[PDB]
Amino acid sequence: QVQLQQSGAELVKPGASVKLSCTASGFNIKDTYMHWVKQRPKQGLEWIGRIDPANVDTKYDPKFQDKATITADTSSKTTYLQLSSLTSEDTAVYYCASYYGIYWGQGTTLTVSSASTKGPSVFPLAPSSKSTSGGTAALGCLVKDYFPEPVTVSWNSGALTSGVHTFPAVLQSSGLYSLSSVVTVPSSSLGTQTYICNVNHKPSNTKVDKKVEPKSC
Amino acid sequence: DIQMTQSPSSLSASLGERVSLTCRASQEINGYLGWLQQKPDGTIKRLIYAASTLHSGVPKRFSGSRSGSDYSLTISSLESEDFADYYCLQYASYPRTFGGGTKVEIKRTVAAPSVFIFPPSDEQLKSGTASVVCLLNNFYPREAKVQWKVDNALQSGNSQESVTEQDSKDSTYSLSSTLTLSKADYEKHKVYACEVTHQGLSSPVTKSFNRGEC
Repeated sequence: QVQLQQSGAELVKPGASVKLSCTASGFNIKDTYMHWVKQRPKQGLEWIGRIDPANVDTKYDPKFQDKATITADTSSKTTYLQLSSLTSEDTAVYYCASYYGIYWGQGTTLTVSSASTKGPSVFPLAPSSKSTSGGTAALGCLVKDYFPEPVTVSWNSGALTSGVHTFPAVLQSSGLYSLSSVVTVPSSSLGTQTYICNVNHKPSNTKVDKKVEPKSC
Repeated sequence: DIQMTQSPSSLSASLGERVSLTCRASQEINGYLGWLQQKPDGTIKRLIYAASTLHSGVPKRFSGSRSGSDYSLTISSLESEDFADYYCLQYASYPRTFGGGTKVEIKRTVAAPSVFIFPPSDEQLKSGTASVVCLLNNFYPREAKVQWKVDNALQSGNSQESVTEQDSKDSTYSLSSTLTLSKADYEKHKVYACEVTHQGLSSPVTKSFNRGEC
């Protein structure tokens, strides 16, 4: 069908600029002109600006003038969101929308950080604390100090899905990320079932498997 | 620049409930308002344009109204796929402005949290950092309270809470609170407790362990 293709995730250093694109399939920018919207992690939608290539017009919210620059290539049915002098305040998701906001693109994630690609450090959230089987136990994996996002946590290579909780990542003071994937399991299985967490982090090409076993802690 | 004041911010309703979202304009945007919806994980969809004109294919259980400056979005029968975010987009003048947004969550009975606490692993201590986590599984409503206490000393500015998204199946929530010390500080303290407060609990429960590296 006719939709809006958007550029890939971007990881830039504070200071530089970025250029995000959005291509229309079928409908062109002449008829269906574009809008660019921002959305910081877990925040609302902020209108940045828009462009009407037909009239060679361009609008911007006062808060984005000069800092954002939208240009549209008529032949390619592609607009471009240019963002300069990037700081942490720019790390967000940006969506493009056409005339009347009829179609919206998947949005491209921009991450502004001084940090670099780092593999995660997976540690076991061991069970049997103040217990020894009986009832329901809980264990998991601590995925910490990795960059950028994200991480994919599977349990027993996809075999264990029920009761798994992979919490959203938390940005730490070191600029690195961290998260946990806890799993609710019967206490009776704690010595007769091996629980392995399969942590994957493409950016660093890290693939690890951590075995969580009971400890009398 | 016209400002859209959206209300409410949060809303918890039950399936088949009649809900209404409101968005008041500062200046006269006369009819030029749209309603959008953003499903969990990103997807945004234009529901209504022109204050009450439903986008083709949008269920008839959605309608738009206007009373002076206040523009409302109303959902007759709140079906499960209506659990998403709504925003009002003004387009009478430039710049276009949005509304703060409304998060409509599923309502359900009070569920007391299941609490667990995990001491840091030996291998991690070797790297200095000592992470401690407290897990509050499947509870509702989301309003929780994790007070980390080392040797009864209340901890502050040294923990990070992370909340899972409302579960599709049982509509509950899960919270992980991570406390972070240094192998130096950590090894100089014995009892590490976690005190959780939830309306589904009569008294604040606590989970703790003694520093006894295993």
